[PDB]
Amino acid sequence: SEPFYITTAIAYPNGVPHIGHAYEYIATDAIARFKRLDGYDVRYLTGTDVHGQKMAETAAKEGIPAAELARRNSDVFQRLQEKLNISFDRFIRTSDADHYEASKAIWKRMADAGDIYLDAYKGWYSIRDERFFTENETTEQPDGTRIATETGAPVTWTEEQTYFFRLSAYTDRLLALYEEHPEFIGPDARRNEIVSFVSGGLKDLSISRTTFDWGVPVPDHPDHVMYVWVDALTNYLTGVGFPDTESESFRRYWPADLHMIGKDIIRFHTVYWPAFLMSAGLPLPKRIFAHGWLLNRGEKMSKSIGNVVDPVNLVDTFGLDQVRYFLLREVPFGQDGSYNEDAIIGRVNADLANELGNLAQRSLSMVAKNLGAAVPDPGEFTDEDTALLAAADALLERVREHFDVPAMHLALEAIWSVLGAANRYFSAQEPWVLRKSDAAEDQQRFRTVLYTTLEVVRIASLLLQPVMPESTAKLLDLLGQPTDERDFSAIANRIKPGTSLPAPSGIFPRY
Ligand SMILES: Nc1ncnc2c1ncn2[C@@H]1O[C@H](CO)[C@@H](O)[C@H]1O
Ligand code: MET
Ligand SMILES: O=P([O-])(O)O
Repeated sequence: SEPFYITTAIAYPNGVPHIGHAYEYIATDAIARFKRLDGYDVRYLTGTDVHGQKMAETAAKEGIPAAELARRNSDVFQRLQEKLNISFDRFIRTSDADHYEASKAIWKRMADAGDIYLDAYKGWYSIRDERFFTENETTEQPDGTRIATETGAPVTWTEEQTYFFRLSAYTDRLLALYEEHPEFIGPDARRNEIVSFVSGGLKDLSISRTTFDWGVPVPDHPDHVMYVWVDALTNYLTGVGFPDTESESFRRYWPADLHMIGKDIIRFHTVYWPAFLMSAGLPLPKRIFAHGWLLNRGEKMSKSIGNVVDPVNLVDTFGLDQVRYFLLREVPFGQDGSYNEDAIIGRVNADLANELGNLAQRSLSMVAKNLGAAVPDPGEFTDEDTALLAAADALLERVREHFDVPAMHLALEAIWSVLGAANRYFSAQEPWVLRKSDAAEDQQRFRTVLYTTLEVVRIASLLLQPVMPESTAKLLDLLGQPTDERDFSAIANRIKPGTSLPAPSGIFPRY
């Protein structure tokens, strides 16, 4: 059992969670679930990033303390992930006691390494982005305001005596990392952008603040709070037992195999983060993958369904596994994408209700009515039977490779390509004609076709468990699959003839 440590970015709980958050959580959950079913020892971390000016300002506007806003809104984020059936091992919050100790410890490591110094900082700060910008990185608007050119967010002039991390000292070491380990950043286009950014030279990074107290206090300097990002990035270490490096959780899980993030926070994870760990003397994560941005087309409010960007509303309207499948099928993972109401309906009704649902229902109903509610004993397999089964048998290896990218969309496309072949096979064989035939050869052929169909459905159902946990669980129940035989290793074992099957019913209803 090889360890596999996967994480998501921890969101600022400044407002309600939206479709973008849900997109990242489900995508990561699918990989974490896949690895569990593939025989890995998985730890899966997610949570919230509660400190910073952005959070403090939101709290002040609402008229409640920052700690109150942080706790209340984080509860909403956790409840969403529980509703999305996310199999996280820990929901971390940067307000956690062990995270305070971890943050103080990594700061100490970097200071002891000689990479932290006190100097005067002058520059522009984007509160919305929690990010520093130079004078040349800003644009003086015709109305007199100053914004950050890249993001469009308003910037505030800042003059503070802060602590600095020696990022300028790590430029070439970071460049060597990208060259020697190209897998460190994914997809490829994102790595090229990071290489280009670092090649322009790096300046030292301000890592403390003096003008507010909503954050982790700097050890021995209570007048300073840690830059929200240094604090935030350390959560990946806290979730495995840091600063207890001798603990068994830290020994087996660190370094992380995959950091799942969006492309708006790539530089924090691929430039600052590895530099922090180099300074601290800690091994680096194996891979950072930046997924694309998902956005709603048309109006936010729909006359029929309501809030289209609200993940809770989408789940209640279409069903959890319907939403989970749509997000991972509609957009090529890593790329930017868009969606509307009709795109979801079209995907629910065609792919799930008809392609998978109807194929499973038509086959299982013929078993329960015409074959005594038991898996039929097959006869001799024809060239058409074999060609379909071979295509279904080839999936596990294909899908495994897609999940390692990660590219869940291509894994789903490969499965549905086989499901398409299974539907064409079912239609060409005409089992509804064979069941009524008096001839003995046709009655045996009827048994083989149904066995061949049920085996393909079984393989597909086992493979789709990471994407649609509950719907596949029900579909495997109807196929008479034992509870302990549902890992990917069971795909090699053909469905047993004579196995008793429960009364079948539709699992993927039409919208
Ligand atoms: N609209 C969106 N589409 C895709 N990802 C998003 C969106 N909004 C936030 N995220 C992601 O959620 C994570 C936590 O805020 C970040 O990695 C960020 O990239
Ligand atoms: C350590 S990941 C931090 C992510 C950040 N809080 C965001 O919402 O963009
Ligand atoms: O671009 P990659 O990271 O999917 O190969």
